[PDB]
Amino acid sequence: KKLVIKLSENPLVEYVTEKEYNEVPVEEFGDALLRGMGWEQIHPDGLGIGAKEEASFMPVVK
Amino acid sequence: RVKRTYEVTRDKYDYVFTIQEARKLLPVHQYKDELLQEIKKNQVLIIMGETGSGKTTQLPQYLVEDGFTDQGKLQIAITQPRRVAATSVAARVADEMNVVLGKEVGYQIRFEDKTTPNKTVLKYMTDGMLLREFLTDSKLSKYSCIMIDEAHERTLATDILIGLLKDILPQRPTLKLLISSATMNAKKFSEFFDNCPIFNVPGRRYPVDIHYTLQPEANYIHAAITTIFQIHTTQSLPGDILVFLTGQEEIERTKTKLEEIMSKLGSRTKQMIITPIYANLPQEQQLKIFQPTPENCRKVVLATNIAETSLTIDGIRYVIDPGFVKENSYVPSTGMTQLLTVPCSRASVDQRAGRAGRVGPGKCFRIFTKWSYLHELELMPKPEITRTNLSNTVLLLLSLGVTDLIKFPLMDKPSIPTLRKSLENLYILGALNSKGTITRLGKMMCEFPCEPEFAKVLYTAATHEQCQGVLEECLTIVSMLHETPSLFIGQKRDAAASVLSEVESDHILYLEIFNQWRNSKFSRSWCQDHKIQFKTMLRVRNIRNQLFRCSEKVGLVEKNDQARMKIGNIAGYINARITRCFISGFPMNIVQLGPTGYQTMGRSSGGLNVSVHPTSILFVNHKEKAQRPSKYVLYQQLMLTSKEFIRDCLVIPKEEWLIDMVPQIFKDLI
Ligand SMILES: Nc1ncnc2c1ncn2[C@@H]1O[C@H](COP(=O)(O)OP(=O)(O)O)[C@@H](O)[C@H]1O
Ligand SMILES: [Mg+2]
Repeated sequence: KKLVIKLSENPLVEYVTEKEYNEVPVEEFGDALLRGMGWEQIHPDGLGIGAKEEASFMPVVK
Repeated sequence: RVKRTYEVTRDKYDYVFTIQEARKLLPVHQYKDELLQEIKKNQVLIIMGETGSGKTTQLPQYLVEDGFTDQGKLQIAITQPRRVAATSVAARVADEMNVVLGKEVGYQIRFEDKTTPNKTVLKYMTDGMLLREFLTDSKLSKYSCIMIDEAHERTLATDILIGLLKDILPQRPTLKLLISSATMNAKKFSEFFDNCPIFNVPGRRYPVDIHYTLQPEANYIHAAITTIFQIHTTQSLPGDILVFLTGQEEIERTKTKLEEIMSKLGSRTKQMIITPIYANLPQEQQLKIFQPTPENCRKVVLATNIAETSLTIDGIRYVIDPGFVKENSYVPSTGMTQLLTVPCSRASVDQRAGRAGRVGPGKCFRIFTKWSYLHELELMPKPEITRTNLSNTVLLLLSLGVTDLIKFPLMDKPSIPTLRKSLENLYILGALNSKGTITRLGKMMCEFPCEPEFAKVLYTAATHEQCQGVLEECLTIVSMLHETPSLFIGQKRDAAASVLSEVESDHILYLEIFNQWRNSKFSRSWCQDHKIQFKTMLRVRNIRNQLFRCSEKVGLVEKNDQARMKIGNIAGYINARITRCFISGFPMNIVQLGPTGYQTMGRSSGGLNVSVHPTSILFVNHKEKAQRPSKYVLYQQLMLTSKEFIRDCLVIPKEEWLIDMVPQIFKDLI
């Protein structure tokens, strides 16, 4: 029911297969590899720390 | 001491209607005899010092003068997390060694290496680059000594370098590796290397007065600009200001605002020298930040976290600290990485305050209250291996023969949900077989100096039967995506309207800019007329030249040429084939249009209600043109500032292109 894949602890493979994705699904692949191994916020624009249209910031007075 | 608490606008402002002698003053020079004896006794050594002690510059020079390089036969590798810190400090050591750069002292970053084979003695590298050196040479046999610098930063590439070098130390008895970091608790490093001795360099530092706001600030950027002026007008020279900003986008907005006010002040206010420091800073700008400031002038340095630990600017007397770090966060359950800016920990803010205390007693200004420092800030930083995609890491470890991958010794182990999603990503990309062995595609992806998702796009364009023959267009677009923030002067829509009247997506626009620049014989005059930075496009041409050499060694160029003869591409068919290549390379970054808005397709990801970023041309078309929004959008970057934003947006008009290119995901989703 739950398959196990052991890695080759050490001829080419061009594409994977159009069928190995059906024999081994994507979500089942990551679970099967781990069993062989053994195992089985928002910050607005420039807002300060701790606080909760442009009006150009000129702190300069005539 | 309690007077430290200050108020912004303190009161607006008026406008009328031998290099060898300096090396001996460094603190590491007095400990030079004791330290070189300790390196000869012990194979591994942790060297602790204050930032600016001289350990990055003088320690490689001390090893060469002692004779560790062995007449130039053996090279010395120095490891940097930052790219700017690799290039700029190598320029300093070349000046001190009196050699020209790239001949006896060189650097190596991913797209440019200034290194000659026989003559180069000590080389400064990015931490990612020494990982790639394992694929060619597993023992690192050419190096006599390796120095992992800035190890307290705890980046991802540093952590695997500590893990990989741990295995090789029984194999090589003549390799000595030095860990150098700031004065942080190195007991964790010493436990990993089997009770390694730690050397501490005492640092001469002066006390810093640390200032806090009364209340939290609505805009820290406006508070930081005002703090520069109250230092500039009411204090006495010489004192240089160091400002810590999050990213290069906020630095350039701050710099043009700060230049705008100094033009209004004019003759009355003293001359301000504004030098930016950020991640993709050009090489000619990096010399500007280390120049000694003239008399009657104040230097105001606008920097990211590079100035915190990696490099020191001489003469800093004032530090302004907002307290944010922009970082990449990866969540394993949702399966995506975001660029988000967070409040940084207590240890990093204390590291930023120490920069004012180098040359004399200094002042540190913090835009956050003391109550938002005792309780609202974490105590230490979380390492990068806790939040990273790890798809590139696992593919590199399987190439080197790390089969077990959970008994591989690391200082901090990666989590099982992160490691599972990393294995599933390589299986989707086709880099990993269903039997689990690395395939011919996965060995190919390690060859390129890019992420494995970009190597899939270049493989698909040369090989895949629906997409075959658009490798030359894909090498252009991938090269443009590395240099995207530095492309445009001014707003992007003004430069986009000049090069081509109607563009659908960002990827096609980046193709059209480089082609018209190539048709103009790479003219500098073309870029000023069309408002693209010319210095950026010279780097993009450098990236394309490096990727084209790697495509020839794989054999994609020869398969491209046979394909281009057979197909006979028409310009309507080319943009369809470019779209399908990026679907196969980035299948997780697809967004479906919904009733509320754009929404992530992944069933683990769910509905996030992502919006299009305003810099993208897809936002420009929806505001101005009457075109309906596309149902499927592919993005390169995800960013969180008050809502999630996507940059570098591609348009997918057809639903079946998702199913045809990557059926293993989108058969269930569609
Ligand atoms: N590119 C450069 N140009 C000029 N001076 C530099 C450069 N890089 C470093 N320095 C100087 O050399 C000294 C050594 O600094 P460094 O070794 O980088 O600090 P650390 O000991 O924290 O690694 C510093 O005082 C710095 O001012
Ligand atoms: Mg250093």
